[PDB]
Amino acid sequence: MSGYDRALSIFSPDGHIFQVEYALEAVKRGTCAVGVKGKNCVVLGCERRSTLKLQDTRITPSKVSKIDSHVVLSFSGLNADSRILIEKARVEAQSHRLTLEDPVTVEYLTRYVAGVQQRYTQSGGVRPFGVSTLIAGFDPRDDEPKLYQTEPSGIYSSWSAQTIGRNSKTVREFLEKNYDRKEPPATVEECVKLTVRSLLEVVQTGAKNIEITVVKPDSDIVALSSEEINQYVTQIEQEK
Amino acid sequence: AGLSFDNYQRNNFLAENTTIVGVKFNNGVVIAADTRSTQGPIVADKNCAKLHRISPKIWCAGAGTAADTEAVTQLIGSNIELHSLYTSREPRVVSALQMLKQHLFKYQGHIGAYLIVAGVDPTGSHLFSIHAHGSTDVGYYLSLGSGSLAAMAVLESHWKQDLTKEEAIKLASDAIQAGIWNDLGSGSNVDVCVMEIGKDAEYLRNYLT
Amino acid sequence: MQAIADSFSVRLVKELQYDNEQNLESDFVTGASQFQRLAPSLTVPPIASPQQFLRAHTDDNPDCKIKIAHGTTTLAFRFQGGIIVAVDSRATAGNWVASQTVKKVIEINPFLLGTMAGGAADCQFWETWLGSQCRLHELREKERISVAAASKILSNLVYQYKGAGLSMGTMICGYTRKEGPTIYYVDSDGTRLKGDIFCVGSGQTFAYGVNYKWDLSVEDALYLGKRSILAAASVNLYHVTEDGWIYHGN
Amino acid sequence: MTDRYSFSLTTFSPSGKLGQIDYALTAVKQGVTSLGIKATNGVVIATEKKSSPLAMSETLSKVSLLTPDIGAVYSGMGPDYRVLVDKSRKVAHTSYKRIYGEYPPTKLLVSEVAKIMQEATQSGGVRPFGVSLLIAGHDEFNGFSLYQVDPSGSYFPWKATAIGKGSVAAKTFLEKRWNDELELEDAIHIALLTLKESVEGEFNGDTIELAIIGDENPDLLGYTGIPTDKGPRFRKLTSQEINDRLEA
Amino acid sequence: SAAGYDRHITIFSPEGRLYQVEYAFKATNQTNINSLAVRGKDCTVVISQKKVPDKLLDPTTVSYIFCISRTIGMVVNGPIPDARNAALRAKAEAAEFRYKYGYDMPCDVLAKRMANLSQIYTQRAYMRPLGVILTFVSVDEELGPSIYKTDPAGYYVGYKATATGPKQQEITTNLENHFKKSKIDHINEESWEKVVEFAITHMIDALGTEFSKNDLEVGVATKDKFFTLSAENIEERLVA
Amino acid sequence: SRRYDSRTTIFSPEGRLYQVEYALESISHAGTAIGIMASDGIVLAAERKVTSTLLEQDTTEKLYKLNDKIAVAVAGLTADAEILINTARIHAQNYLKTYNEDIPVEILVRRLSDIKQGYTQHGGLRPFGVSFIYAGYDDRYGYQLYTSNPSGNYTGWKAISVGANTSAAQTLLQMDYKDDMKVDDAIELALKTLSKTTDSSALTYDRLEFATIRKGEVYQKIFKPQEIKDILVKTGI
Amino acid sequence: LKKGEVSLGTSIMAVTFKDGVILGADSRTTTGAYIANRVTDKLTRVHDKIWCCRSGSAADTQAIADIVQYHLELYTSQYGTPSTETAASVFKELCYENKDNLTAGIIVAGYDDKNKGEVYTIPLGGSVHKLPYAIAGSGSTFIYGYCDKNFRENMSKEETVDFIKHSLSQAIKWDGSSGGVIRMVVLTAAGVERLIFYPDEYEQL
Amino acid sequence: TSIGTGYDLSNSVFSPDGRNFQVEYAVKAVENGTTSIGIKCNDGVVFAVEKLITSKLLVPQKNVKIQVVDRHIGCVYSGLIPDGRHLVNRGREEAASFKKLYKTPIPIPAFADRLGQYVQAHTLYNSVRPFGVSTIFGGVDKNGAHLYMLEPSGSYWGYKGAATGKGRQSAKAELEKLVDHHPEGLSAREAVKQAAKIIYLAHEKEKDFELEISWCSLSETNGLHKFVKGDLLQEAIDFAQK
Amino acid sequence: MNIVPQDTFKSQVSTDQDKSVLSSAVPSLPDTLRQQEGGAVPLSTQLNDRHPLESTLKNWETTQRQRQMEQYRQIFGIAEPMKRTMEMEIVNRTDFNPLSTNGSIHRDILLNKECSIDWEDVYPGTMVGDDVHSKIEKQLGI
Repeated sequence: MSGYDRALSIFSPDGHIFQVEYALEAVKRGTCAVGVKGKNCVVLGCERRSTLKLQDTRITPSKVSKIDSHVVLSFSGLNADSRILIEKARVEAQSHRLTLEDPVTVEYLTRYVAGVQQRYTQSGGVRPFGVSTLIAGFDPRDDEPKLYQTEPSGIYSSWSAQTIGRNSKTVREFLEKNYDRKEPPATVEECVKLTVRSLLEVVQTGAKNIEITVVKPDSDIVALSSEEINQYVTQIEQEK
Repeated sequence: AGLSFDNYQRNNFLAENTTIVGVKFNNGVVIAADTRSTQGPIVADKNCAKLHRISPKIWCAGAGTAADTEAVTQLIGSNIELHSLYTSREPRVVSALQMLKQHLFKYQGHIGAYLIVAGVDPTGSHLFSIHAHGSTDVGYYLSLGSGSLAAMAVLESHWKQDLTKEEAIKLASDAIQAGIWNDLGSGSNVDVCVMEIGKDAEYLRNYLT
Repeated sequence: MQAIADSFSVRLVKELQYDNEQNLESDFVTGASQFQRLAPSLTVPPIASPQQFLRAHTDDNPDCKIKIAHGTTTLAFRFQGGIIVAVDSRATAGNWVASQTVKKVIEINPFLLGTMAGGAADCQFWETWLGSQCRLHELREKERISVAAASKILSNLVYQYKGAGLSMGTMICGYTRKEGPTIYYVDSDGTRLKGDIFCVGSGQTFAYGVNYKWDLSVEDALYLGKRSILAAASVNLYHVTEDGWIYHGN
Repeated sequence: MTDRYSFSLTTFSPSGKLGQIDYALTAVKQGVTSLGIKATNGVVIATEKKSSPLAMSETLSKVSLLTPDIGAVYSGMGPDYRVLVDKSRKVAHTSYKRIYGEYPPTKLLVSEVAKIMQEATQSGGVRPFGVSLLIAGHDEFNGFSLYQVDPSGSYFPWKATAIGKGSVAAKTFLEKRWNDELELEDAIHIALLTLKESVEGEFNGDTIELAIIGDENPDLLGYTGIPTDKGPRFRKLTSQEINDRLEA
Repeated sequence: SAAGYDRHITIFSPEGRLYQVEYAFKATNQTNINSLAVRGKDCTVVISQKKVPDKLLDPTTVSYIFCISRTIGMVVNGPIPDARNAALRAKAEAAEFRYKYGYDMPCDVLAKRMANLSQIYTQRAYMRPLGVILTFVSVDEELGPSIYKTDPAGYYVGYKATATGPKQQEITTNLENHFKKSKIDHINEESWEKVVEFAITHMIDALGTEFSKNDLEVGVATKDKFFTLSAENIEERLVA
Repeated sequence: SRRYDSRTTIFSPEGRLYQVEYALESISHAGTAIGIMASDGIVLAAERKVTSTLLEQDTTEKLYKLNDKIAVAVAGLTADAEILINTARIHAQNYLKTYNEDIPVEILVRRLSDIKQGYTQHGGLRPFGVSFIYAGYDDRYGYQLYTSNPSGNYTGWKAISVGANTSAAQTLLQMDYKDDMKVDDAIELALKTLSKTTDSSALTYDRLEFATIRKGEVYQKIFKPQEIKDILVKTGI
Repeated sequence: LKKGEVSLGTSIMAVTFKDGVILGADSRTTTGAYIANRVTDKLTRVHDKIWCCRSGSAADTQAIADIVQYHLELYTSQYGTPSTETAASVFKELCYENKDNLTAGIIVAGYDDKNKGEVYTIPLGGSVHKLPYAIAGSGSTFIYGYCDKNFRENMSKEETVDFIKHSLSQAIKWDGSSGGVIRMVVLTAAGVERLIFYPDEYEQL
Repeated sequence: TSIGTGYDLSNSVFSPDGRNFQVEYAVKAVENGTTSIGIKCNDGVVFAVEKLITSKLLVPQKNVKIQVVDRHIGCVYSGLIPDGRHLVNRGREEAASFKKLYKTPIPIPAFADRLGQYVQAHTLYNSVRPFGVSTIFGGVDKNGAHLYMLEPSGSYWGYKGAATGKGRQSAKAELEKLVDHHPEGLSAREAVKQAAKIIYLAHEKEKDFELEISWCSLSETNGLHKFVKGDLLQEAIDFAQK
Repeated sequence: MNIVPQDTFKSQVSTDQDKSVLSSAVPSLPDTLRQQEGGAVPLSTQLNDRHPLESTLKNWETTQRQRQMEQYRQIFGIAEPMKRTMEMEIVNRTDFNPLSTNGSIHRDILLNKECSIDWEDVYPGTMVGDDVHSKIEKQLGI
């Protein structure tokens, strides 16, 4: 603070930009999102707030959005800004496919999203997106899983397993204790089980508040149903 | 915004593959026209009203591209009504003439409207001719249309400075009648409008039948 | 507000047309920004019909005619060992003496080759520009650009200027790990055609007798290309593999 | 590049209210009273021409014709009303007359004015208008109508209403004096009675402005000859007529 | 005190007022000068008090009366820089009206145009109102002698006669008394010299002080032209 | 909070956006609106904020038709709502012109929500102080009920209320709503919820607006005051 | 220049004399061979003692003259009565800067207390020339010799009137595009005087 | 009060009394400048400036404190040097434009009005500040000799004698005395002597000062602005000393 | 002192001349998908076969305004055009209505078009990029 936190273009005397930190604070209030990549797949898990009694669930949007047939995206933070970011990402994917005949790579799309977020911090008359994103997929004609994290300031990074949002520190500690980079989960089932167990550390109700999405090479994206997630939860509880 | 130029190239590619008079008299002005409307050699309508109202006491009659004439007259009428409301005064014929002249000059003759404008305002009675490219002229008696030569002959035969209202009406009617008889473009009826200083405008539909 | 005052404060500069930044840049008044544009700026006559003007003033005494590339036969084909490109190297003669051999094949980079046809200046300029674009792309993505992307870049570029006067026909040949060997043909009409065998120029029918199989050895493929060029008719040979192009000469 | 934008002049308060709109409403409440009464065969709009004694009353008029069948009055800041009236007269032609060949119905012109007023609250360059408008009109398919438009751009139809300094008492009087069988003359009399309790000084035809939307007036058309050309329905009563009605 | 952002810009106070407009009104009385305007049968007369206490000034260059067009004259109450700004704007407006509509601009229409500009100033945050009061006089070809006044608030109105300045109340009261005695809205005279003499006498009676030839400026509008009298003309008018 | 609530483009140290929260709070001062989706239709009800008998009740402040399949209930500022309603109508007609088909409900809702979200990201714009209840029908999902708020978020519902008495109305709807409900039962439930939650002594016809989207095709019916009186008599209120 | 546009086939004269200047013209406007207006007034007033006559396109010259009159009103609001040279300069700038789109020629006659009567001619193209007298129009070609044989400096008013009348009568006699009455404006220190002469008078000269 | 708190931190703002305090602060800046005077004689103008003695390193002929706008217009200013240079450049541009357009040297009142409008335009918006200079200018035109003084507010007036700077009060008193003692008028050379005397009286000073005198006279310089040569300047200095 | 607009033709062209629709993959080339012009519109086709009156109509009002400013500069001085331009810039700069296209009342007052109507007023007038955020980005230059 100290009068150094009222604009995006103000450096703190110790060299900080406090509005970026405040956007991160806004991100911290969103529901938790987790991304874990195995030997041959990437799994994105999301926490869902408990649905109200009179709330329609047929057409409620999912927390995991398909940017392209090979790239998916999850978010944490302000729900309304995520729609704008997702629309821009889809438009960019189609534009790149039209311009170069080739679908985007995961890193290229991550860089584009980070560029949009960075651009929305370069004016005193605009507000940055209070969203942190996890972008997962596989490069075209390739079999190496890709997982990236993007922040409101426009910084992006590559992770083997990452968590964002509310209570993400506990999930990150659980992943650090229970994940080995040199020996990743060699099957989809192991990766899904690890993701569900990580989400169960902060999710109160349980199976009905967990969403799991699995991405494989060759544009194979599957959204697991509630029955499969319930079976995973029951197996984890029995083994506990 | 404005008139569109879309499909100009497409239309090029596809292509590659009336008697009107105005007469001044000692206390006002009169405008008259015929009622024959044709589409080529075919008579489309035997009773067509060619006298248009820019303002309650300012009237006009046109020739050329009919759609352009109607559109320009209506646009200038809207401008005149707004200006009269803004100034809280009776509109003047000079103002309508200025608006018409500048609008037609802006389009460099591409709006094919040729007008005779008559009117009465607090400054007096006025009669003007307006060309498509933006030139305007003043006169005591004017003719326009394909039958304008016969009407002008009649007007030159029987015009004088001291004309009463009845004499002016008869002279305009005779000019329109000559255009009716001697020109294939005219022929059905005579519409008249008399604008007298200090009185309401009098619109006589089918004065001669 | 004072900028507005300067705009309304005073003739000579207006007549010189140097009040416009583009004119100052083109004459190198304020610096060398003219030589710093990734997309080149092309001058057009400020008239209603630039295309007719150019067509009339180009199709008419001294040596100041626009140079036309050789109409000589060029062949490109693909096999399991890569790509073979063969060009008949008969050099036309004029009022000049060549310092060395004249190349009818443009080396876009150590991995990409292009073939000249139509306007020599158009082919040379735009293939050098394409090489710059490919280098920038590879620096950004930290990976070699695919042949499809480069051919599409050239095709979009020439399509943006379609009908202006450009005349060029080129064959982009390249060997990448993902795509294998690949040959595209791109011309000034905007067409972009992937293919296996291309024969362009006079005598293309005779050279199209390519005995072609996807099991030919490197020596057999070179001999077949040489023989096809000779039947069309020296020959310049290029062998493009995943590690780049190699010039043989024959 | 800090001059490419200007922050909003109208913002929400913690309680959930837009302060500038409330202050514009306060400025409206400090203005001269203006009322409107809707009858079965016409609408009456009335206002007090509060003024210097050396100022000519006829030069400044608070009642304006928008279309030959639509008129309006205001309470609040005069210049804002003048600007809005000019804009409404222009919009009646740009959006309706030059498109359909007809003048707009009352509700659509009211909507256009309301949109113009609303846009002044979503701005970093202007503050909202400080006027409240009463718009009376007639149209073929809806009959007679009376609307009130607020500085926020909200508008509502009324059987009878009043705005300005003495709005509450005038509303009470109109509530106690309105019925669905009222006639235009009765509405004029009720309007005069309601304005009598609001004007403090001289109450004559030189301090009151009245206008009606009633039957067509062929004498105000300015030309004759076309039977289907309807005359204007808006008519502003003269000072002599107001004096005659007051004496009776 | 405005006590807020209204200390600088024209926005509503909690009481519903625009303080910058009222402060411009206060600024209109800086020069401490009174002006009077009266109508004859076929002429209009304006008289402005001239105060030149400094002996180093050139009196001939001190004037608050301007010629706007052939038939329109203007008197300004307030500081001279804003007065000259308004004079140039009014001249341009009159000429543009003549060019656009084909006849000379009436005095009331010009007053309304200037009032609309003042309304722009009152509503725009980044434009300040001019701290002057304008009085246009003419002999309109339709309305005869005409006086109209415009203020910084954007309000304009016409007058039978008018007075502006710190001592305007006494002059207005005297005018009202004279008009009540005569029971007419204009001066019953046939020559503009008599109207000028009457207005001078009215000003002298209202202010309670005697004026010499150098203490006043006189402008007369007839149906042909608007013209300003010189020192000799005013000296001749004083002798009566 | 006074140092972080003067502009819409500044985050608080806790990551909050105070102008958006104030716009959300302003919705509580509006009249209550209720949407109920039954197995064979949708019912929209609303209560006017009328204070005088001089208002023209017969001649439209809470219920609007976006198109022949979609209508809305409004809670908040009327003029901002009218701006957004005109925008939505234009968007629906544009979709019909482009694709020769009626626009799906969710697409229109998402477009309006994106507009309202964008009005929270520019320093020269204040948020729209309105909340919408969308009732529509389409060939993809059938009958649909949505809500959108000033923040730009939208949600799908079976029974929902917005406005002054949202909490109590939602509690009553939770205690009474059933999945297999019919249109008439939905009408009765909406009327009873409005009557219970009203701050007035009685729920008269002149303080109500009613609309129904049903099938014979799909028909929209905006109830006239006489029909409102008839249904009030039938229910027993 | 434009297709189907009204042209100005006139006869224009401007003569400087001892007391001032006189501008004279005919009154005929034709469309091909048909006479569209036989009593047209061609003497255009741009200021109280600054008048002009126009040739070329009628619409272009009318627009230019209106802009010049507006410009002179703006100038008068600032500095008083403009000089004939200033009006000629404005005319020249408007004609020259638009010579690729408008066809216009202007003869300007003015009086002022300093220069005491001046004549300027701006032919097609936009160049300006100051002359003791000037002729223009389609009918001027037939009176080039006669004027050169009959002009004298510092003539009286009556002699100038007679010279203009004779020259314009000959121009009307030989030019089919010229006819009607002869209209003149006399600009001196005394004021502006308008004169008209009828065919039955000048045809007997 | 000379300090308007709450209403002096932005240009183009009215105080509750109707004052613009930024313009007043620019006037305060002007009042601390070097003393400059102008005297209007029978058929011309004379300008006089007091200047501080600088280092010998300055080129004597390239340091002139009296600016020439046009061949018939002389000008001096007190306040901020860059603002004075900017205003003089604008004045030269206006004079050149007028002479090009109307083939005559611009009259002094028209030049004064153009300068005044330009200066006044800088009191309208918060993105600029008023000029911190007061300018005394003058010359000769077809109507005679004219002397004007222009202030930061944009207000200007014609003067018989004008003074600005730190020693403005003493100079104004001397100018008033000179006007009183010469009701008939004054000649150009007598004006030069009196200007030298007034500058000397106003200076009466740390170590030393120099005096610059310029004049434009119909009889003396044929209506052109010229600096006073060695003989006349020495005579004026000697008259001022004794 | 122009009447008919002049210097309307373009003197130079480039593939990146439209900065607002540049491709992110190849910044030297335009983004045809976000152009939303039908996908088959090269820029060169816009240099030929234009209606001769289109340029005159599109630049008419600007030309008249520039002539008026030049006249003010000649007669009144630099300050008058400076002030007119400053007022117009201030009015145009602070108006941002992404959901409307109509001009402001104050702009019409400044342009002396309070009671004037032209065909631009009568006729004032997608899949990708026609939303509020595109207008925000264009307005802010980000």
